[PDB]
Amino acid sequence: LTKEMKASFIDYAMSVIVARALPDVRDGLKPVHRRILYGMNELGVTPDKPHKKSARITGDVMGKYHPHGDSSIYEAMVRMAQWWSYRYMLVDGHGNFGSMDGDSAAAQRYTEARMSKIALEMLRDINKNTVDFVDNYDANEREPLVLPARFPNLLVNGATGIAVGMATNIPPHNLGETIDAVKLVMDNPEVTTKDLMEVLPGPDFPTGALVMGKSGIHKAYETGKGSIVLRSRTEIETTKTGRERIVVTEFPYMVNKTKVHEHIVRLVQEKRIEGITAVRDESNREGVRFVIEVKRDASANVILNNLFKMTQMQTNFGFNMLAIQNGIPKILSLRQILDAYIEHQKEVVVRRTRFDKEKAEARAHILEGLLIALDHIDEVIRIIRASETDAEAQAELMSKFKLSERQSQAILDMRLRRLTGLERDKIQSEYDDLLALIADLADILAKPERVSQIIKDELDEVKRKFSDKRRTELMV
Amino acid sequence: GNFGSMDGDSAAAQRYTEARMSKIALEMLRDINKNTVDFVDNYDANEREPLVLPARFPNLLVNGATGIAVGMATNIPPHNLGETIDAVKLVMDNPEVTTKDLMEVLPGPDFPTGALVMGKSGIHKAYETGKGSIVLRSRTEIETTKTGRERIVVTEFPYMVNKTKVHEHIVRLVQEKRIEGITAVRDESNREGVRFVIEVKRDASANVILNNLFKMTQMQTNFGFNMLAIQNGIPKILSLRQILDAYIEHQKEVVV
Amino acid sequence: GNFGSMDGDSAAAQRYTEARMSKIALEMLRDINKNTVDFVDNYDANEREPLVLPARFPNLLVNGATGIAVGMATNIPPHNLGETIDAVKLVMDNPEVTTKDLMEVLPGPDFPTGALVMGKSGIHKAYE
DNA sequence: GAGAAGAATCATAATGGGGAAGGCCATCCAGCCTCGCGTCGCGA
DNA sequence: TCGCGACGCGAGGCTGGATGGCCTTCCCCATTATGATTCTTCTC
Repeated sequence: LTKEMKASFIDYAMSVIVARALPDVRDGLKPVHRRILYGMNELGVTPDKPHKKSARITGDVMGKYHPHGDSSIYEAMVRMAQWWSYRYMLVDGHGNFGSMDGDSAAAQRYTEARMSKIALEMLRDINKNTVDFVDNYDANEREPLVLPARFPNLLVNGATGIAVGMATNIPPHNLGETIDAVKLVMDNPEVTTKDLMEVLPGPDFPTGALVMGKSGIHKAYETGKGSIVLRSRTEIETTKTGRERIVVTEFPYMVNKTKVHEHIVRLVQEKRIEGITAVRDESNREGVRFVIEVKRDASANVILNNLFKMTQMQTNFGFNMLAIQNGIPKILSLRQILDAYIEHQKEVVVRRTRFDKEKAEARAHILEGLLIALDHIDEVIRIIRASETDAEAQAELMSKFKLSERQSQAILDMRLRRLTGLERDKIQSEYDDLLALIADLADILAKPERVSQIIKDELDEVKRKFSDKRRTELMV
Repeated sequence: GNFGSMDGDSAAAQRYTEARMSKIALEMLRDINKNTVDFVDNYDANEREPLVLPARFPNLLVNGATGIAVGMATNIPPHNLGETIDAVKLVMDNPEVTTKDLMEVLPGPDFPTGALVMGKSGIHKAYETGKGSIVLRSRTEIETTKTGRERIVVTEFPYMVNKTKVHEHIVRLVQEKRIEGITAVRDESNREGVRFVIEVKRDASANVILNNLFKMTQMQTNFGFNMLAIQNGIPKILSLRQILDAYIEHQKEVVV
Repeated sequence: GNFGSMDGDSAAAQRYTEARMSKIALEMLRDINKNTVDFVDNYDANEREPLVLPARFPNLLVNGATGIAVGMATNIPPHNLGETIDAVKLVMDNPEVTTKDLMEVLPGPDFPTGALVMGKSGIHKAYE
């Protein structure tokens, strides 16, 4: 009764939290977005072909699952097109998406998008039985609960959760810095937090800010709790008539210019400094030109500290930094993200190795049958002439030599083009090649460090392909 | 008009009662000139009514009977007609044949839906003495999808079965929590051909579930016989020979 | 379309779902320009949804409610509207009236079929 | 004268049959995915 | 040279939604019988 009500409470709370709160540690990818990328990979249409303008994709998404609104699925599409909010990059698109401005793109299917470049190598190896699957409620198609990865996007894109019990802030980071962190933890299981300070000088943004504190960053990467400073960029230049002109490019994150400017107008117009009727905040299609000019007989820095007291040019940005794994939430630190991603990639690589051994040893068994057929042929021909049935021919071949049923029938699959001797040598050559590759994979399976070397290989692949610098200029 | 197909809705539109007959009464009876049957008189005892229905045909042997709750119970289970004609004509040209050699001519007792029959000991008992229940199963198959999921697909059922009452009993078995694996209980497009599908998740041993169907559910049929005859008022009981014997001597008197 | 009148046949023709509304929402709510109610945002937290339904009208007091099996049970039995308007306006112009003198204004709890009501002790208990 | 009761005549209502309007069901059309087959590639 | 296997492309088939045709139910109209009221009839 009340225990069953508690069971309903527990199970339904798990349903809501695993539905729309923080995703798994293993991916950092929410299942809405997971199914977006899975169905867009299963569109099959390459990003090389010009990216499409349709709600047919989202119609197949809603055929895959019924939410409490596919407008929310389109919101997920658009929020993954928010490069100014969520970093590089998940949408190859063309249509209206705006900026961090207060933009409303009601043109839903009229936007264009398809697969993105990072998604291509990000979600390979589906054909290698790497990830498990579950059936939908529609009992017709399957879906994976997690994904294979080529980086911890956990660190690449942060989290802005909701307070089902409590929300979660997770800051973004840099590509190559994360690669160096992976290499560091790979080479040493004995790293420190100063090591993390080295390979990660600090969390960054697609826009940029200033984070002056140090021990808040320290408690952030250790305890998982703490708040930081997000500060706008400040440039003090000289007006030709003597005004301390303020140029602003960076901002605190999730801070529109519009309502901040309106409250600045209000604070001017509530019996305060009114001679600052100089707000040249435009031309922001080349960058950000947020320029004011402080009036005469007034210093810029006092108005700067007053707008920092307005909590919009300098903001205490907190961090909750929680996660979901094994059905439980967790307070975060590193060597957890790190070791989790490491052992996940270990799973992926080793299971890929097992599947490749499956294909290779199956084809090796085939070429065994091929070479044993191509040893002695004409006696088999003449005994086939003493038969009239492929079942009789199968029994004859079982009397002749040791084969499989598949092997016997594949040897039956031989026209007269198969009756040469050069192709015997070719099958023998690829047979020895395949045996060498099988022995290579077996020796790799008897090698722990070789897995890490393959991880280094894929890291160097994506590092030659792409890199990124710290656009977020942070002084401490 | 309006009847209801086979699912518990006997449509009784007495206003819409518009019909004809079939062409088999032309084989049944033609006694216009035929001095056959006595008559009984009704309205101040004037107008005829025949005693019996003579024929040239043991069709209504093969039809089946429903006379149960009056005193004791009896019925007539049905066969089909062709091998009936065969075995009858063999008795005609050969008046000294045996039973089981005509069981070589006679298949099992038939049903219009098309029933799976197993066992012949009850056949041995009931062709002789007309008593006993036999086991009957529905044409039921396991079918694989494009995904590898399995499906229990039935085609028909044995005699006196509702789709819908058994469907409610399936929904019971769901909420009774005494059977597992079952996911979809669906039924569509049934008027081009009867198609009811149960669909079950993987890792469930679906053939064991079919065994559980034909153990506990009403899909299994224990169909019993009772052919306790009446020959000129007094109650009797007949073998399959004696029925056709009385038929023979009736045809004798008919044609004479 | 197809509904079933009052005898246990809830006709659910989802294909035939063709309708309009009534003219009473024009009395219910007109908050276009009317700064009344906070909003909550849904699809990646964007689009509005109002918290409550303001009105000028206690009509839905007089409608009746069905909220039972969630925690504990409750309902709202219905009245009619005219003497409701009467007793309300009497409380409006007279903020210090008594209960039973408005029971003089208020008849029994009403029903759409038309019910024979006997007794008033339960009326005395349930209006309180 | 006067008063009451009975038979006959007129009007009203109900039953059945036929006509018309709208609703539900099946069929077809197009789009997308899967299978098979052909061209290419590898080895002696 | 020669043979087999694998990937990509085209064609076919199936599903859902919309549209049209025909069937059934209710209402109305006329005919016939019953009830009531009026005129005539009876007795001191």
